[PDB]
Amino acid sequence: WGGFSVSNPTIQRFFALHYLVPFIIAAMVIMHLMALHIHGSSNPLGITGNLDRIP
Amino acid sequence: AEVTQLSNGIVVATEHNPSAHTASVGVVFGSGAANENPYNNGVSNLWKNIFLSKENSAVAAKEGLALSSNISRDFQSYIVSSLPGSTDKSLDFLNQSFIQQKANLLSSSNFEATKKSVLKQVQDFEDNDHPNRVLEHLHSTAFQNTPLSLPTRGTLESLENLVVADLESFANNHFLNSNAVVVGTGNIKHEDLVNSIESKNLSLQTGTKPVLKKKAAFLGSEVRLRDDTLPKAWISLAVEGEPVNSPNYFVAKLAAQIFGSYNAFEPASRLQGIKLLDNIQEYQLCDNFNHFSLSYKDSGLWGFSTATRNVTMIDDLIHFTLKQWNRLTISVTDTEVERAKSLLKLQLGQLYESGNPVNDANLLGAEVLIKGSKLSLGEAFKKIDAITVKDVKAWAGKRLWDQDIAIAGTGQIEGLLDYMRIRSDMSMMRW
Ligand code: HEC
Repeated sequence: WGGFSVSNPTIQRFFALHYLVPFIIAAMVIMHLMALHIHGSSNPLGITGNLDRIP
Repeated sequence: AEVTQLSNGIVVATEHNPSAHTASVGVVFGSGAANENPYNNGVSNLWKNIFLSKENSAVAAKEGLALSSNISRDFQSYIVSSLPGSTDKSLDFLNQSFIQQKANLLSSSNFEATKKSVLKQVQDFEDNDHPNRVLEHLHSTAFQNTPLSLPTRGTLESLENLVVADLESFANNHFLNSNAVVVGTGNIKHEDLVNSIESKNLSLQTGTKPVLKKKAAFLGSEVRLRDDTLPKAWISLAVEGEPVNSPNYFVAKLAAQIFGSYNAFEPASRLQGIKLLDNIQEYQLCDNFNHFSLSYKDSGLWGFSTATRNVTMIDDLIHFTLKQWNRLTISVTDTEVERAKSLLKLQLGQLYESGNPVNDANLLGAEVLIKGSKLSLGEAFKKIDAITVKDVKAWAGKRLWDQDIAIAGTGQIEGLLDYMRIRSDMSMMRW
């Protein structure tokens, strides 16, 4: 809170933080994609896709 | 360089060449695989095989004669080679096999021994001759449900179910007179042969015409014969080309010469003046390739064929090649056109004038059957030299730019991308 209760130090740090976090999500989204790229997407049949892929 | 041809009852065509050592005579029919059906497909190949059978072949051999035959899409031909003196004994063997023995060659002991040979033959083809197997399939999908789609050697299924009655049925419908041309090449004179022919009369099924059908049409499509056990990838790709007797028969044939053919192992091949080689040689995209402008009566195929062991870069092979073809519509240079002219003449020469009369016979018969006459080699050169950059550009803008294609391949073709990817490369983005 930065004080006795939710006040001026609270909302101002919350704004600073609201701006920061989205860029951490972006970096996390890149790691998500990196992990997806090593084995590729799955498919509705639940089996391998290696025998018939399209660009 | 003389194209002599006269009609009395039978249309006789000859092309004499003094110094020859030998002479060849025979008949060429205006009907081939493009006249068969999906079910009697392979009849013509069968005929060729009995005409060359051990029995019939031994008869002409005693006489000092040699046999040769070739089945194509639009035509068929039976030829007997001999010395310049026995130019008459060939005419006896020709008539003896097409009238007298048109029932002796078809015995139940000959036909069965022959059928067993074409079956091991066509089978062997499909099991090992990959490049031709692919080119054959290219015609198969490009012209599907239409005449040109039928393979010349016939299918193993229509073959093993073919009977003697079918041979006769086909023979009685296409081996007619109005659909024939007696050819004579080697050294013998036009007036020398025409006499020995107008001597023996008899028409044998005159006035009869072969059946008609539906015109051949091109269809953008593909057939993929994946086989991961083969050590290479063989692919053929093409657009609808030009038919024989087309205003652009030559522009097209010239356009193919620009990219020509290549063999990565022959040092001189690597040095050719083809821009495409700068792109494919860096990572060695293929062992070889060869362009072509195949022409037939109703249609044709313009494209190339290639074989490669670089199975992880096939998309680059196809991409670079198709980018080069884009140029024919927008940036082909004068010197590229000129380099082509020279090289086209050289190859067209070596074909129309080799030291083998049998090739001359086929070419002569085939041409006279479609356009009632043969175009002299010198007459061709005049047309070839007349081609401007503007001609190539107008042709490509009609046949190559943003046009459907046909594909076919076998072997390790996992790397050959989808149709729409290849299809998209038939053009370029612009403002
Ligand atoms: C709790 C799970 C979870 C969350 C939340 C998540 N993902 Fe995914 N994502 C997956 C899984 C698992 C796959 C693999 C899907 C498959 O192939 O079956 C996937 C696949 C993908 C794909 C491939 C295409 C698809 O939709 O299957 C993309 C793109 C992707 N995620 C983007 C994102 C982005 C952007 C966010 C959010 C900012 C996100 N994901 C959040 C689980 C998640």
